[PDB]
Amino acid sequence: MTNIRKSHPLMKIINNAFIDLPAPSNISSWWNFGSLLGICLILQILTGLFLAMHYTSDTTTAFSSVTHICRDVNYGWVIRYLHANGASMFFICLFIHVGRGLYYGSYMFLETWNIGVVLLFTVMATAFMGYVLPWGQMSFWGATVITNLLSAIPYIGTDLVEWIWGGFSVDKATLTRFFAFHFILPFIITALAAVHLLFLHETGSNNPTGISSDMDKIPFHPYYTIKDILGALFMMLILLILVLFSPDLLGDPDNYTPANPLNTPPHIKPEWYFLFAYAILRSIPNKLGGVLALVASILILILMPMLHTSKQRSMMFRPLSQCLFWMLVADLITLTWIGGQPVEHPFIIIGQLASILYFLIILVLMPITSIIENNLLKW
Amino acid sequence: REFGHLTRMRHVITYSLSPFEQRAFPHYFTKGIPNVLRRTRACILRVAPPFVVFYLVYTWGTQEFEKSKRKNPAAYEN
Amino acid sequence: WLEGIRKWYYNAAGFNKLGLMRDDTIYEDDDVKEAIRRLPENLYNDRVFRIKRALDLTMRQQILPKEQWTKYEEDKFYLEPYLKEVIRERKEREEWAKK
Amino acid sequence: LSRFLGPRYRELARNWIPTASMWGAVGAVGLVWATDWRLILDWVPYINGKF
Amino acid sequence: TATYAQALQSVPETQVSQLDNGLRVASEQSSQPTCTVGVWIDAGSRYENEKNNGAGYFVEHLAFKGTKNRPGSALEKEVESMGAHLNAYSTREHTAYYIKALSKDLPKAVELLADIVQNCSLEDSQIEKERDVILQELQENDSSMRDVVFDYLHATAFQGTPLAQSVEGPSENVRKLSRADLTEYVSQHYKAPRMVLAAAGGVEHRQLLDLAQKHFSSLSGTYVEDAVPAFTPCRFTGSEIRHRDDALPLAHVAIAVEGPGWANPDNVPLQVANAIIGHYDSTYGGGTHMSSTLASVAATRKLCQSFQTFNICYAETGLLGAHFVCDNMSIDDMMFFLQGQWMRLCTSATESEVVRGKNILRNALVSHLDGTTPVCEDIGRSLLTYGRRIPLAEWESRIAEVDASVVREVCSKYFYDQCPAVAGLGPIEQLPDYNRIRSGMFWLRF
Amino acid sequence: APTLTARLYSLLFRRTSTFALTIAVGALFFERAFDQGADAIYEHINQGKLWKHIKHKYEN
Ligand code: HEM
Ligand code: HEM
Repeated sequence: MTNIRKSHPLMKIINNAFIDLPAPSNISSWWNFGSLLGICLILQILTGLFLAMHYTSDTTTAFSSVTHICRDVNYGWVIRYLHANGASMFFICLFIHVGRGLYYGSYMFLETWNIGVVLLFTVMATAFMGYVLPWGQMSFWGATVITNLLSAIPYIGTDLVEWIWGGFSVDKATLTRFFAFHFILPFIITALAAVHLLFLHETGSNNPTGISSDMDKIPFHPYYTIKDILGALFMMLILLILVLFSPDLLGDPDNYTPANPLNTPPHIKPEWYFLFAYAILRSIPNKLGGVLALVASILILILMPMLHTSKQRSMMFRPLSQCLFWMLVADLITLTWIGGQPVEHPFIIIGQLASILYFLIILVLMPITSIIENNLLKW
Repeated sequence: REFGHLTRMRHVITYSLSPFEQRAFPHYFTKGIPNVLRRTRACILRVAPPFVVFYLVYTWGTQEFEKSKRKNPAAYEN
Repeated sequence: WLEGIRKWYYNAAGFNKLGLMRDDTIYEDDDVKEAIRRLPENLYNDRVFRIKRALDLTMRQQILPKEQWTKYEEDKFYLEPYLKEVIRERKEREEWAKK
Repeated sequence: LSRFLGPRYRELARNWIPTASMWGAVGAVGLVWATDWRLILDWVPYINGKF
Repeated sequence: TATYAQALQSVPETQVSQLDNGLRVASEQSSQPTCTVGVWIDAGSRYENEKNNGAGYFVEHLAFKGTKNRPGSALEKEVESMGAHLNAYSTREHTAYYIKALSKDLPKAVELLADIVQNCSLEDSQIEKERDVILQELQENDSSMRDVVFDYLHATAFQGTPLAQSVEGPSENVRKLSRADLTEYVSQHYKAPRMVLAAAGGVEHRQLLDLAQKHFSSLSGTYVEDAVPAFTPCRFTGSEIRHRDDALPLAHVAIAVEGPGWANPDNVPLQVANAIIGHYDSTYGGGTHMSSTLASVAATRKLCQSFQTFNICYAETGLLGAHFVCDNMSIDDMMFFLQGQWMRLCTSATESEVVRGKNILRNALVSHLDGTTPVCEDIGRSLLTYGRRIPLAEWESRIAEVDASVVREVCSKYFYDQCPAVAGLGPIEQLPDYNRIRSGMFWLRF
Repeated sequence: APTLTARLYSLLFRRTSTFALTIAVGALFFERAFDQGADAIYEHINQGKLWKHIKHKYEN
């Protein structure tokens, strides 16, 4: 005889992936967010599939269809606001996850990190296309603002922008396309996640110390399953607090006024997750420069493994790098606020300085600080 | 990377009591609280300072924007 | 002067608190892995136990007693000569590859 | 990156430069053909007959 | 303070003279008190048809077993009593008999060689005994995996041509051979114009020429009833012969592409390229640090017990490739690395490795031509194949001409997008299918 | 004497970069040629029906 868990092929894959995977014993709660990201992906897929059963993508019927979901559909409001706030929970977990990777030097797993960057771009595209689907004033005008950024691209420009729009401007074709792309992309994310886990399993999981943990490994199933379940319960606590107690906390009100192409909303701002890139885009006056800066903000992560000059993987034993990292986090918060606020005298200089600081910290300050630390440790 | 052949370790002895024979929350407050204070003391010096700067910036920016909106009496003077 | 700042960093970095030594915290790249496999068995076992104890301490979010912290002077760079030899040999191979 | 600044690597670059140039020519022709880039194609004889 | 050039210039020069019958007498004179005198005959399996295949091996077997002048024991008794060593080697293209002996015994050695070549008894009883012996040795050679694999390589690559035939020949021919056939083989293929008498060591060319005139003059180049054998160019067919015997411990694979003939000037650059590819055996001390990328990888991964590159050349065609013995599960990786090295030499060869290969070839040439046996073998084979003994200085000049560009050009001509011939023996299931091996012969990048 | 196919192999087909150059240029010219020829074939098969044939009678 043999153990079915080991022997059976699908059961073997599941066992190696999740049940008996060798896991570092010291991985902290920061490591729980990846499973929280998977839970968010599953919850978003289910909730959006139940929303899609009641959502029509025609410009005539989209807003009325979301109102039908909220009012007439049984428990439809729960589903709709679960989806809306789950997007925010997803982005919060993604940011904390990438922050953990940066702080603990998890980017040394090159393939996993690059697949994660691809995943981040995919998720952002999914969220942006989804926000347009309710077809509110904010959805329409944010789509118009963001998609018009592609026009800056030299030469191809307007051709690409109109190809995406399906016409001269954002309209019924854009909404239907975005519903289709929004539906399809999360599944592509669900496959990229599997590739991510395969690459990670090749190299294991990094520890908070940053020192190999082959000496101290604990089976995943007894300990980390329960830890992830506790993390999921806490995430449900926060998400359901948003869904029920404060359903409309993270969303702009002006998305409840049906979209009017002839009137701009009082303020046009992206969702909270995208605001940090919006501030960087606004900081640079030239349109193409702004678009390139917005791209580089995410793409600078790819260069992180190359820019690692320290001899220690983690920042746990690197205090100055810790100070720089928390400077970067505060700078990202500042960029979020600047993206929220209008483009006026006080905020403009703040945003320009913040973007300069973000790029400078990632590209210059951190590697030189790591070199200085190496010198201090007699390296 | 199966469990059997992960690494080479020699002459390490580990004793681990079972969950049922041991308390789940041993000295959760008596020892937990002093440990948390130690951890906060070390972390606060590095984590906090950068966020304090943001609060100064947020307060200054909010005040400055309000000052800009307020009327300048000299402009309507004369 | 410089030794004071170097001592400050040694205390600021917590590998002493966990009982580790500086070479224990090095990122295990290929040169470091070759150096580790080149270590004498006594040093290798000492390193493995130190890292295991550090991992266990971090797991429970605890630190070693103050008296048992590593000392800046007492810290010994066991891996530096082997790693230097490994790096030198890699450099020689690269130099032959260049021309 | 200093590893690749030597005479042998220069020789390898010399050996592969013609093939890389041919691959670039393939890419350029493929792009023009796939996108029907009239700016280039209009000069191409007997293809300018289109449009 | 002699230099390699000066030492090459100071090498004793081979002197070639021809008897009226057509025998060519060549000599290299040294101060050594020992000499090697041998007759190299342009006869081999490639000159044999299906019915008489293996006849040359039979004649070589019974060549030293007696002559009309001296019975079977007498010849051995003379050769041993004077302390000489008598040996023969038969190849698909050449047959040789050489005697190692003291310089003072040169006349008796020449007499014995003449008696062996011309007045060979070919007695029937000795014929039967040698038939028994030859069958037993055919059974023995089956054990030698390398010889079996190379015979398979010749069979598949030169299928339908005389070169495919083995030197020993089929067992059926061995049992069916008769004294008439052996006599006919000697008459047709052993001729003065097709023979070279070569000497090395303490041999005076005048003395050798006089002795050859005394003893070898009778031999004639006329063919009875104007029956003259005609040389036939041999087609090279890309093919795969796989004898799968999983019982065998290790797998032998030999892969080759058609190569230059003996006289083709491209032989030198191909030899330099093969030196670049190198040779490896598990006993080799160098292991991982060995310059050859294939050798280093095989040592690091223990891919193969042994791998060697061969440049087998015949008059109009040749087999250029490698032979590697490897585990059942490492054949595919070894093939990948070998073909990768071939394509890398073809496309992106570099000057430093070219210099290393040129020095390796120079040292191999100089070392091989050491001692009376190797020097005499070189003289005879060069006269038969090149029509002349290429001096070491000429070899050095041709090697110096070789550059990375020349190596790339020749390796592209012979190795790139050319259908290979593959022979496999043993646990060869992992050996790639012929389509995959052929695909390995070209790079999509290039 | 090299044949036409042997000349093609040596000049273009041997090195895959020239092989792809042949493929792409032939693709461009074959698109042109085949589209022209098949359009002519269909127009001949339906001569006098297609609007293009009869557009003149009603334009201007
Ligand atoms: C996988 C990650 C996903 C993310 C990050 C995401 C994000 C979003 C966001 C931000 C919205 C707009 C929220 C609002 O109503 O104001 C939305 C709407 C929507 N999403 Fe999701 N979504 C995801 C997956 C899916 C999937 C797989 C489906 C499959 C049908 C789906 C279906 C929908 C539908 C129908 C709407 C419009 C209904 C409504 O406005 O309430 N979503 N999505
Ligand atoms: C839907 C998107 C994503 C999912 C579902 C996901 C899932 C996971 C999971 C389950 C792990 C196992 C470790 C852990 O749980 O923390 C992990 C690890 C990791 N992920 Fe992804 N992730 C996503 C996006 C990203 C992104 C955006 C990045 C970087 C830009 C990234 C980089 C990494 C890295 C570096 C690790 C190594 C963790 C370690 O060192 O143990 N991932 N991810």
